[PDB]
Amino acid sequence: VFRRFVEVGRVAYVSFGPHAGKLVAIVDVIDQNRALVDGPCTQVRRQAMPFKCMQLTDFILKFPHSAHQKYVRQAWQKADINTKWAATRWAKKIEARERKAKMTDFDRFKVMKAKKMRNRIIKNEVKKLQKAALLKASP
Amino acid sequence: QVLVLDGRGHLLGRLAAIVAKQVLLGRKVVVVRCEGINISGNFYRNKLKYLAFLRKRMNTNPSRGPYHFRAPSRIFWRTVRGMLPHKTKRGQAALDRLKVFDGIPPPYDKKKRMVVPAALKVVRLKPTRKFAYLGRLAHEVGWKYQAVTATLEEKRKEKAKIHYRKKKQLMRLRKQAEKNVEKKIDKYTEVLKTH
Amino acid sequence: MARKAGNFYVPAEPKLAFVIRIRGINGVSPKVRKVLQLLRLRQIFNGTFVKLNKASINMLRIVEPYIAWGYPNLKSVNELIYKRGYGKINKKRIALTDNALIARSLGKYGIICMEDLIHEIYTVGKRFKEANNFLWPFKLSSPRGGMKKKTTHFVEGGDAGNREDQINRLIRRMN
Amino acid sequence: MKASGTLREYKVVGRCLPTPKCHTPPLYRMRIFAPNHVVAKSRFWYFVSQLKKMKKSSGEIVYCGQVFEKSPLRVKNFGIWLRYDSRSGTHNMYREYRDLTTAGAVTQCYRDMGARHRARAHSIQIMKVEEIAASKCRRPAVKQFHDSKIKFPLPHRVLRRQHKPRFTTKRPNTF
RNA sequence: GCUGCGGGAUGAACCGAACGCCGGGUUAAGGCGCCCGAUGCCGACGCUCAUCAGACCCCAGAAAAGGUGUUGGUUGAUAUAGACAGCAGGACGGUGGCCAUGGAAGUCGGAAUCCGCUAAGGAGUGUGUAACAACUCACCUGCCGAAUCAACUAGCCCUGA
Ligand SMILES: [Mg+2]
Ligand SMILES: [Mg+2]
Ligand SMILES: [Mg+2]
Ligand SMILES: [Mg+2]
Ligand SMILES: [Mg+2]
Ligand SMILES: [Mg+2]
Ligand SMILES: [Mg+2]
Ligand SMILES: [Mg+2]
Ligand SMILES: [Mg+2]
Ligand SMILES: [Mg+2]
Ligand SMILES: [Mg+2]
Repeated sequence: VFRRFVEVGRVAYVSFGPHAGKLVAIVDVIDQNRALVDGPCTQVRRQAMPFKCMQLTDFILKFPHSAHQKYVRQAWQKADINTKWAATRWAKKIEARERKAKMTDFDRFKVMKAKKMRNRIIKNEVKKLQKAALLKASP
Repeated sequence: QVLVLDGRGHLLGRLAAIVAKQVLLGRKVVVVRCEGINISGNFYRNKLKYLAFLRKRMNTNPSRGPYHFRAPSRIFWRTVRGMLPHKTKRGQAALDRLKVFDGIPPPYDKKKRMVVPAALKVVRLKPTRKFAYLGRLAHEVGWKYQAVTATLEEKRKEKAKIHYRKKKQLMRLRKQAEKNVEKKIDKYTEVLKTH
Repeated sequence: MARKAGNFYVPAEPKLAFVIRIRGINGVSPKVRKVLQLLRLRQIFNGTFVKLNKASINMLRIVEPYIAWGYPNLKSVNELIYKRGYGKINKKRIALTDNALIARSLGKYGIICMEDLIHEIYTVGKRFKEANNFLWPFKLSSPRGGMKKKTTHFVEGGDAGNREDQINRLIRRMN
Repeated sequence: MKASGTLREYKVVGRCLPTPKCHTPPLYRMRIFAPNHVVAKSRFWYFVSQLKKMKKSSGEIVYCGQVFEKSPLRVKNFGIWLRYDSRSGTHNMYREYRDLTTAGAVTQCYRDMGARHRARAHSIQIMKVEEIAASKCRRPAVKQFHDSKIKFPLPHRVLRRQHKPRFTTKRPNTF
C-alpha cells in the first residue's frame, strides 16, 4: 500500500491540460499542490504543474535537488526511459486508445468480420470444452 | 430505454438531481436498493430534520393535507416530487415514468444495475465527515420492514454468489479457449487494427 | 535615445480620446445629463471622438460614472470611420460610401477625402471641429465578451472610467 | 483594486511638475503590484498621495514598466508585509509564501488574505516584498516544506466529474 | 404617481432599462444541482462541523459578553550554564517576630520585608484542626529528553438566542 509517491526525480504522466500524453519529471514540490516539472526529451517545457493534473508512474531517476535541463537530460539518457516506457502494457493501452481514435470504416469492417469469425470459433470451442468437461465428469 | 440504478453508496440530493434531470428527457429510470442511499451529516441531525418534517402537519385535518411516508423508496420519490414540476402535465408524466423500489425486485435481480459516479459518497464527501443510512433512518422512524428486506437481500446475495462462480468458471473456460491455438491469424489483424 | 544615456523618457500625452457611453437614460442627474447632451451621447452605446483639453477633461471627470473614455489606436479610428462612417449634410445622416459626400459637404478646408478625414481625426489639426460635427455619433453594438459590472471605475475592475489603451480591446469587441 | 486573475509587478516612477518655485522634482520610485498598468498608475497615485505632498494634477508619471521575474524557474521564498484593515481596526502582518515568481507570491497573498481574514482588496496594502533565504523562515509550514529527499504520496485522489458517462457499472478505485 | 420589460420566488419606490409589429446576433441587472434557459470547466486558493449551520443592497430578525472548538497575526518570556509537563525528595534557623489576647505559632485582619544555611524555602499561594500541629504551592534537586509557556488580536463555528 502506497507503492507510489512524488519524489525528487520521478517521471510522471500528464492527463489533463495542454500537455496530455507527455511525460514530465518532478524536480521539487513548491507548496502541497504544484510541482516544478521538466521534460528532457518529451517536448514539455520546465514549468509548474499540479499534482491532480499529473498522473503518478513507477519509474524513478536520480536527480540532484533543483538540477538543470542538462543534468536532467543526461540522467534521462542514462536511465533510457523511452524504450523501457514503450516496452510496457501501459503504453500499449494508451496506443490502442489512440489507434481506436485513428480507426476508419474499412478498418472497422475488417475488425467486425474477424470478430464474427473469432466469436464463432470461441463459441464452438467453449461448447467442445464443456462437452469434454461433462464427459470427464460422467465417470 | 430503461435504466436500473444502484443505491449503494449514493447521496440523496445528488442522485435525486441526476434522476430528476434524466427522467424529463424520457429515459425510464428506476432506482433500486433505495435503503442503501447515504445522506451526509450526523444521523441525529438527519432524524431531527425528519422529526420536524413529521411535526409539519395540518391541525384542522391531518389526513386532508400533509402526507408523510416512512419507506425510503417513497422518501426518495417525495424528494423527486419536490424537484419536478408535478403540478403540471410534465412532472406528473415524469413521476409516472419514474419507478422506485426498496430491496431488489426479481426482474431487477437479473437486469444490470448502473452506478452513477457523480452521486457517489466517495466522490462527493470527505471520508472524515459523518453520514447516515436512509434505511437505518427509515427503520428507526416508521418503516418496520427491515427484517424482511434484509433477509431477502441476503438471499439474493447468496443467489449472486452461486451465479458468480458459474460465470467465472465460464470465463476461465473461454480464456482457456483463447489460450488454445488457431485464433491468432485474426488476432494479428486485430492487434494491427486496434485490439 | 534616452536609455543609451541612462535617462528616462515620457511620451506626449495625446490630445484625442474616444468616448463611449455605458450607462442608461432614466435616473440621470441634470449636471451630467447636460454634459452628455453636449457630448452628443443622448442614447446608450454611442461614441464620439473628443479633442482633449482642460475643459474637456474636466467634463469627463463630471461624467465619469456614465462613460468609458480612452486613447484610440490607428485601427480603432480606422475601423470606426470605415465600417460605421455616417456623416450629415444638414439633417439626414448618410453613410459615407463615396469621397464625393466629404468633398461636397466637408471639403471646404482641404479635407475632401476619407484619408484626409482619418488624418484629421487622428492627428488633431486646426479643423477638427468641422470633422467632429460632420461625423454623426457612432452607434455601437454591445460587446461580445460582455462588460465588467458597469458601475465602478476601470481601476476597481469596472467599466465607467479611464483605461487609456483597453478601449482598443473594447472597440474590437463592440465594433 | 479588483485583483482579477494573476497579479503583475510594475515599476512606476513619478515626480512633481516643473515649477519656478522648485525645478527638478526628485523623481520618486515605487514597486506597485496590480493586474494591469492602469491600476498600477492609479494605486501609485494613491500611495504617493498618502506618503508625500503629491496629487495627479500637480504631478506626472515619468515611466511605468513591467518587471519580469529574475528567475522564474526557481522555487523561492517570499516574505510579504501587510497593512490590511480589518472590521475593528487595521493591523500589521508578516506572511510567507513559497512560490516561483514575485507576482505569483503576491497573488497568493491577496487570495489568502481574502480567504482567511475576509479582507477585501480595498483594505490590503502591500508594505514590502522581500525574498528570504533558508533557515530564516518563521513559518512552520514553509519550514517543513524545507526538506531534501521529500516523500509524500497522493492519498484519495478523486477526479473527472462526469467526463466519464453519467451511467456506468464502474466504481472508481482511488489511488 | 402618469410606466410596460429583464433580475430581487412573491413588490410602487430596489438594480438594470424605459414600450410601434417582427427575423438574426450581442449584452446589462442577475444566474448556471432540479424545477428554471445556462459551468456536465478533469476551475484555482484557503476557512468551516452546526444535536437551532449558511446562502447576496433596501429584504423580512438580534446585541453586550464568553470558548484549552480550529486557522492566521502581534507583543514577549524560557531552553544544552538540559526548560516545559510527568514521577520522586526537600521546603529550615533567628522567630510562637512584630499591632492584637475571642486566636495567629507563615494561614480572619493593620504595617511591612532582612540575614544565615544555602540545593532552597517566599517573616509565606491555598486546604484546615476553633487555635497548637499535619497537607500543599512559589523555589530547589534526581530520571526523561527538545522545543515550551503567557497575554492580546481577528476570520469561520458554538453559547448567549
Ligand atoms: Mg437605475
Ligand atoms: Mg457568445
Ligand atoms: Mg446607480
Ligand atoms: Mg413622466
Ligand atoms: Mg420581475
Ligand atoms: Mg426576496
Ligand atoms: Mg432578439
Ligand atoms: Mg453579471
Ligand atoms: Mg438546465
Ligand atoms: Mg475565538
Ligand atoms: Mg448563531
